[PDB]
Amino acid sequence: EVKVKDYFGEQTIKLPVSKIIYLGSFAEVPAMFHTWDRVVGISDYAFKSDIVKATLKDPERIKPMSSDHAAALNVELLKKLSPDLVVTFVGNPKAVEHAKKFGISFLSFQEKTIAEVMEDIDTQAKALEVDASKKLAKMQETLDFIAERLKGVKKKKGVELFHKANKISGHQALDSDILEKGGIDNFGLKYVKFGRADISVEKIVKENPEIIFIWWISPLSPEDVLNNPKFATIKAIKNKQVYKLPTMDIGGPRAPLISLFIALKAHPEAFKGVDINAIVKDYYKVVFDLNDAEVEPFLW
Ligand code: NI
Ligand code: NI
Ligand code: NI
Repeated sequence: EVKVKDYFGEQTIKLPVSKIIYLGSFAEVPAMFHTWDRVVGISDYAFKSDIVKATLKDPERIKPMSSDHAAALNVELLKKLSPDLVVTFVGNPKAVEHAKKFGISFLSFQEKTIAEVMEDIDTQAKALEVDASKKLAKMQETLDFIAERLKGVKKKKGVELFHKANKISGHQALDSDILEKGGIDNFGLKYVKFGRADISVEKIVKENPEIIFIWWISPLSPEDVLNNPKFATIKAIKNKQVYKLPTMDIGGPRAPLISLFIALKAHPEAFKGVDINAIVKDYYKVVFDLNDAEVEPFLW
């Protein structure tokens, strides 16, 4: 066994771990540690991640799960896959402790900043018995580098859109930490006190964002936003600063590249003497151990 801490407190994990289910988050953790073989179920959203796509050789061996936080597609299917470990994103605290009552261990997470993402990867690295230290150091190195390029640069007024064109992120939202590290002053902070929530369109027009990002799982395309008549007076629409976020799970090892991506779109002048592709290339090589042929489709 190992003792690790999560959302609920100290959990003891009996080693070694054989069968894991990933729910709601952390879908790229098995790519970074090469543990696809121990994974027996995962939220269906994961199949769309391009790093999952490139490192998971036999996708249909793995059962697709809900993806909805939480409650839907739960208890009996769990017992059917017989996992010794369930890694899950705490949507509902009571929906999760009720489940933990059934004989198998849960590592439960509710990460809200990229530093919390890194801590929670390290948690899971202890249970999977891998050394994450070099991979985490690369993550942090990437954040140091962004922060350095944006030192003294004025933050751009912006926002992200989610399931619909008036759903945005505010306080206690991983998406909001990622935008912040990409040099965005997210007006969502001013209207949403937890997570992601709607606001009236009138407010979006009043805040008049200079740039707008779109959650990689949203059904919206940039075109859907640019041609919305309700948005015609917004700087970001006039100037075509509407960007869809890459196919990268926010809760996991590529969260620093999402900030880099946002920093690049928002503050191009801060990165003009910078070899972006060298940085992206070394990130994928260190974090996921891809060789040169494998990295190319991940280059920007
Ligand atoms: Ni989610
Ligand atoms: Ni196939
Ligand atoms: Ni730590």
